[PDB]
Amino acid sequence: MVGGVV
Amino acid sequence: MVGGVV
Amino acid sequence: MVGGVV
Amino acid sequence: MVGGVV
Amino acid sequence: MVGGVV
Amino acid sequence: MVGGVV
Amino acid sequence: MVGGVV
Amino acid sequence: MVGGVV
Repeated sequence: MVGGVV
Repeated sequence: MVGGVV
Repeated sequence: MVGGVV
Repeated sequence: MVGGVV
Repeated sequence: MVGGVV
Repeated sequence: MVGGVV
Repeated sequence: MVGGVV
Repeated sequence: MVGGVV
């Protein structure tokens, strides 16, 4: 489970 | 960039 | 949002 | 197994 | 096993 | 926020 | 950059 | 379990 913002 | 993996 | 069940 | 991304 | 990211 | 149970 | 891993 | 902001 991975979530991100760049 | 926005993203998610379950 | 990211969610999971196993 | 149940999962989601929103 | 249950998990989340918000 | 990040949370999990195992 | 913002991110989380469960 | 890891969460961060840069």
